[PDB]
Amino acid sequence: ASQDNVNIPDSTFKAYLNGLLGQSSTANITEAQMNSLTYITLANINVTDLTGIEYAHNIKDLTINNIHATNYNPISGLSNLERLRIMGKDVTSDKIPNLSGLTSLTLLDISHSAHDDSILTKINTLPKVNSIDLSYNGAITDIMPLKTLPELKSLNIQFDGVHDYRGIEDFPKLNQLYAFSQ
Amino acid sequence: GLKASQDNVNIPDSTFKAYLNGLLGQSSTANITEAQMNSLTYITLANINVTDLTGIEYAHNIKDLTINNIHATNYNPISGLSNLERLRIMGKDVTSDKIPNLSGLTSLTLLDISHSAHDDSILTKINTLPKVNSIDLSYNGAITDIMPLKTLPELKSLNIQFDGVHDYRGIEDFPKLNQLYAFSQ
Repeated sequence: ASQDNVNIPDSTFKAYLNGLLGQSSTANITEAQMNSLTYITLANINVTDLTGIEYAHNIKDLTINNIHATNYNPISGLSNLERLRIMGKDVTSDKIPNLSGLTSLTLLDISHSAHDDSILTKINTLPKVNSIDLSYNGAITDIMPLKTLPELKSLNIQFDGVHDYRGIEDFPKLNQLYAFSQ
Repeated sequence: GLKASQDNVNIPDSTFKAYLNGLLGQSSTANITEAQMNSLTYITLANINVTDLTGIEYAHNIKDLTINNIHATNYNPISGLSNLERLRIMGKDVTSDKIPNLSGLTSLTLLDISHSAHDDSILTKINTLPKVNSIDLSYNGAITDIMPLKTLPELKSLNIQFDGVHDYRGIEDFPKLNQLYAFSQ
């Protein structure tokens, strides 16, 4: 199946990927080509559907800002990701899948979004995550479930809705906290 | 009582005495009575050289004491200002040995000792203030421990931005903390 073309129904996303591959914007892309990529960065471009990204088995960095995707479900199997950034005023917690499969992830940034407390049980089993940025999510009020993260050292909750700090003592490796009320 | 109110106050620092005389409408070197010190509501000493605050212990009615960059030898004379509500002392030379134990500041609701050179020795000097509800310890790189502050019964707001705190165990024991400002290196 390595030579099979990949369905990338979003033309803007497909144009971006073709650019990385030195191809014209509407050219077809094989599974092998997707497997050759190491980073994807989508910042302030309109990408509504990330279908196709599940074939990018080797990307180590995925950086997304204000792309207005319907959801981010196709990232759930990207087991080689090390650094994941997803931001956007329209990114509510339903849009992000459970991330337990991101077994290489060391950095998670989901700042400047519209997350609520439900995001915490999607991100609290990441085995290697070292830093989490949850800042500028005003509806996040309870970060106690993050105590289950074995390697978390840095946590940013600036400008969230957190006003109860009980539980932070249960974080095994936390040594850098960024906090700012209101 | 009535006699004592007319007694002159020893204020050996001439810069401080001149400042106080300004507030009182007197010439810069005029003598100042105990009653006159008790008539003050605010004292702000900013970017003037005041080595010694002796005399300030008579300012029983001041509600705010604001001190920035005065290079005092120490701040001992403030220790008994039990009616003081807001205290700010800042300066790059202000180490914790220069601030007296503040447990006698029974009315204090606001403490700001930011932008200074404090270390963990300050903690036992400020952790039993009975009414303090906000403390700003920011920009003191040598403050590394917040645990002793759990003994403050009314503390709601704590600012430790740009300190040296890397261990947050004990924060769960603060009875009223509901606003935290924190930022590492």
